[PDB]
Amino acid sequence: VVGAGPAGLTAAYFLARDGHKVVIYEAMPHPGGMLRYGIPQYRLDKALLDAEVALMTKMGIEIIYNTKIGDDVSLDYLHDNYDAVFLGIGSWQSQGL
Amino acid sequence: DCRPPCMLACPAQTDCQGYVGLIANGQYEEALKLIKDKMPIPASIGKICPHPCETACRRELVEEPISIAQLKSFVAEVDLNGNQYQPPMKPATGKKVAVVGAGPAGLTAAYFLARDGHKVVIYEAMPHPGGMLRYGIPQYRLDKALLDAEVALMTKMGIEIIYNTKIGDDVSLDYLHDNYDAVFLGIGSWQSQGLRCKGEDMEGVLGGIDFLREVTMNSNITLGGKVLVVGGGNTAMDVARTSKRLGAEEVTIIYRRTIDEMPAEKIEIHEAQEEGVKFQLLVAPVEVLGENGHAKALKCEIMRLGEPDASGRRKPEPTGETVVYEADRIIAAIGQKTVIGNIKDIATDKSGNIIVNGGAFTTNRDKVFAGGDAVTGPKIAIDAIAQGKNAAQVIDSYLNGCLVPHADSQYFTQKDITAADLADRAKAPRVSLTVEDAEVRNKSFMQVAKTFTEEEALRESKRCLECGCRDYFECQLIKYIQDYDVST
Amino acid sequence: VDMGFVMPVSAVAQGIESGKIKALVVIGEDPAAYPQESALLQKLSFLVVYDMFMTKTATAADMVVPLVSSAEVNGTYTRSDRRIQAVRAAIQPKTGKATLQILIETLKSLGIKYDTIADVRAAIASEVSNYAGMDAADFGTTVYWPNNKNVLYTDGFATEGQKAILAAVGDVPVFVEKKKYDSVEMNFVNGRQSL
Amino acid sequence: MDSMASVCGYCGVGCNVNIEYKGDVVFRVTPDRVNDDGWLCQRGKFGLGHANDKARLTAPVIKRNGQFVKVDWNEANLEVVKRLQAVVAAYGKDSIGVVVSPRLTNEELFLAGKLADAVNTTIKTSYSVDGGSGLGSVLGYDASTNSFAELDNSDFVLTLGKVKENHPVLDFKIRLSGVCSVAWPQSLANTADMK
Ligand SMILES: Cc1cc2nc3c(=O)[nH]c(=O)nc-3n(C[C@H](O)[C@H](O)[C@H](O)COP(=O)(O)OP(=O)(O)OC[C@H]3O[C@@H](n4cnc5c(N)ncnc54)[C@H](O)[C@@H]3O)c2cc1C
Ligand code: SF4
Ligand code: SF4
Ligand code: SF4
Repeated sequence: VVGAGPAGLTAAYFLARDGHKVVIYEAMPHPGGMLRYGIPQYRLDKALLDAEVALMTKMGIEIIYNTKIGDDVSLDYLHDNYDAVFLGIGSWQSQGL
Repeated sequence: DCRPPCMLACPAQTDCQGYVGLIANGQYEEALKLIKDKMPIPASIGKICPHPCETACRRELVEEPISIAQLKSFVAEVDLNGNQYQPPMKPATGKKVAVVGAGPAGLTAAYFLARDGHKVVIYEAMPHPGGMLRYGIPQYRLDKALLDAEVALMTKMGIEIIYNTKIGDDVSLDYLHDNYDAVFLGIGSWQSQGLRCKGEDMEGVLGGIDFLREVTMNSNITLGGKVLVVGGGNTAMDVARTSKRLGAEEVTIIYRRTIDEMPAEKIEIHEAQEEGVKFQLLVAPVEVLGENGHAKALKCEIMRLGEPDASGRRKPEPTGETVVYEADRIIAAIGQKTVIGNIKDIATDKSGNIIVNGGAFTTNRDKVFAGGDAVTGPKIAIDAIAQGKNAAQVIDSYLNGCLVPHADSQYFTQKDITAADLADRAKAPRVSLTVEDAEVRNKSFMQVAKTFTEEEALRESKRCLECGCRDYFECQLIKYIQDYDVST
Repeated sequence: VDMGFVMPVSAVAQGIESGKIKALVVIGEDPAAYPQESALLQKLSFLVVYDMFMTKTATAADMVVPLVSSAEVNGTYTRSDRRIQAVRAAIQPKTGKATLQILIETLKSLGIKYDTIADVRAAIASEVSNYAGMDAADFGTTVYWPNNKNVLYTDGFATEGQKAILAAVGDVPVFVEKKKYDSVEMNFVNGRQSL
Repeated sequence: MDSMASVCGYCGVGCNVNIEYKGDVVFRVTPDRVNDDGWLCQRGKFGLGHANDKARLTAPVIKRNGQFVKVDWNEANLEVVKRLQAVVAAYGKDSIGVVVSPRLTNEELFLAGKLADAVNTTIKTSYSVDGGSGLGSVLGYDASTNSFAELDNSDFVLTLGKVKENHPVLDFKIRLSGVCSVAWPQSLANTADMK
């Protein structure tokens, strides 16, 4: 699963709940996606999100941080070494004026 | 003699006298403990090494020298079949080293770095480890099960090997640079030189390295009746004998210099001659003739012997006579050349080898080191092992905050020893090697030579002359000579 | 039949005698008990025999690999009426490795990775057309391969155009009795005469 | 005696059997009266006695100088793979024929087919199967269109061939069913009478 946002986290959760082994590749040091780097602290406490992701990790899901697909690991690598790939990259480019 | 000539001739400086004498005392485990201070794969290396140490043995002044490599292989196999030895490790230091490539240089660097407490990860681009010892050395010379068992022993020490991962194509080198405390590049030379003639791109002409790799992976290959191998190195010999075992009715080797000037070992040449490959001599490529995209003939010129070069081999001189040779497949085995691939920001020389700072193994990029055939080009395996060990020592010193280059040591040596100085020694014949007959060798891929038995190993090892000084490990003169930088 | 072993034997004989076929792999059969087939096999270049006994074929081979009997194998048999029945091993293999293990290691050498019989059954379900469902079939009960149905062609025939192909057949002489080629069958027949 | 439930390995009726054994020796075979009708023939009853034979092979042997030499399993695997690769290299595609016996399980037959695919050949065959029964070209499937369990409710059964002599448990079932069974006459050996 590429990206640890809500879509990637939910896909990994509901795939690990079916017996498969799921690996999440995240391009940022911490998981959450725009819930972490787009929602301010005074609206969503980051400790709460970290605790929930730790609970999810306790189920047997491996999250690999600081790994950007395309720049650090090619997508052909994931295509060759895995039975499925789910791209949950999300929109991360700011529109100009 | 502070150290014997046999140890000084070895590229890795393996203490040959010490473990030969330990075999003569019946201590095989201690002999392996001596050997494993310099390499992690003693059985394979003893099986394939061209033994430069055996050339410098002073027993040559009496009779045939000591079979050092066979004793090393015997002891390594006896320990592999018995209690496997695991050398002690320092407590973990928390440093991370990534090693690119699982060849002899990469394996040796990972071994000697994990033995210092660091955590090492090996990235390998092939499904199995070994490098050119696996995909370049044929099965009938080096058993792959032995190499697999040795690598499993190494993996039991805590080294993670990741297969099917090519650096530059699948994982960028910036990833390893960011996520690790050191990187050691042991990529090696994996590109086949072409025929360097007109019509070298014709279908039906294939490289020796790719042909050998396809043989190893049990793929589907096409050879046909007549096969012409161009080259004179070890690649040509291995390709010729592998094609002889692969159902080819006749194999021809084409070279430009004399039998006496072949770069291959004389034993391998004699074995190939016994197996049935015919040698075609004093011939260089001219033109590849083919029809409809299929090559069936090779055109060549006939040379003549000339003056010796600076390397001691007679130069070929053209004669103006042309001869064409029929073939069904033509295999180019002139030599290997280093390719860097898609790895970027790494400086390379005019021949493709990685440029490193001599003695420190440092490339232009910081935190990135190199060694093995990526630096020295195509050479024998013990050179790669020595470079990997020295680079592991340099990387370990660099991780501590102070980089120290590798420098050789000074010893007292004696060069006036002649046969008249050894006229009082008794003469004892060397231990012959039991070699399977040429009937079964031509059709099968099984081993052509058997390892020494215990009686043969004792008989061979009890024949050494003990050339080194017995007081070396406690002599104080040599200690102060090394410490105070005095030339001997 | 359902795995594709439906090529006629006359093609093999012709390919042997035309020089097109150079190697043969025999698994559990004994064709060499009859003089013409033995003469055909003598013109080979490499022959492998998998058999339990050192039969007539295995004597003339270049390599013989032992097999285990039906009392030491786990697997399934397909009945005449398309019923898949489980075969359970009573005693451990007296040679050390089962036939499935031998084939698995050979395919491992050739580059195809299988671990146990569950992986093989999943591959059969995913590659053989009508055995879809063998993975969770539970062969302790009644399992039939066409959609677990006792009756075939309930919704039309399985030809190219979903129509029966009727073709004229010529004059036919008296039937010629078939021979026995499985080594166990001929062994039983010959051992009948021992008492 | 310990009992293990398996099926007979001699013909296509596939009667369920119980193998009674003690250790590594099979001692007797009994019918399975719970899951089937509980009938057997001579081959099913007295046919597992080859499992205790002392002439069975135990380790692979490779021919050198005309004599067989016992080898390890790894050496045997290497030798067969390398010799097959040599034959493929020297003679190209479709130079290897794979002859199997229909006594093997489904998984072993599937793996033999995979091996045939991997060594670049399409010649997979059997001397017993010898091209099938010819029903495939007419209806699409070379298989029985009905199961044995429907022999009870039919009102007429026409038998072609020696069903009684070759597959006698089927004859026992037909006789116990009581349906009107008529055998095709023996004096009608040519297919002009079928026309
Ligand atoms: C025909 C032949 C005959 C030989 N005969 C002898 C002999 O008689 N004696 C002897 O001692 N040696 C012999 N050798 C071996 C050779 O001389 C040396 O052993 C060689 O130096 C191997 O050491 P290496 O460090 O180059 O390792 P290599 O074998 O080059 O190992 C490199 C490894 O890195 C992998 N790799 C390559 N590129 C990448 C990448 N981009 N990313 C990740 N991994 C990568 C390769 O797949 C390989 O596994 C022979 C070799 C050949 C081909
Ligand atoms: S590795 Fe080679 S040079 Fe070194 S001791 Fe062994 S045989 Fe001699
Ligand atoms: S005689 Fe012994 S000590 Fe002297 S060079 Fe030979 S191996 Fe070394
Ligand atoms: S009829 Fe006889 S040979 Fe056929 S399956 Fe039944 S017991 Fe076995």
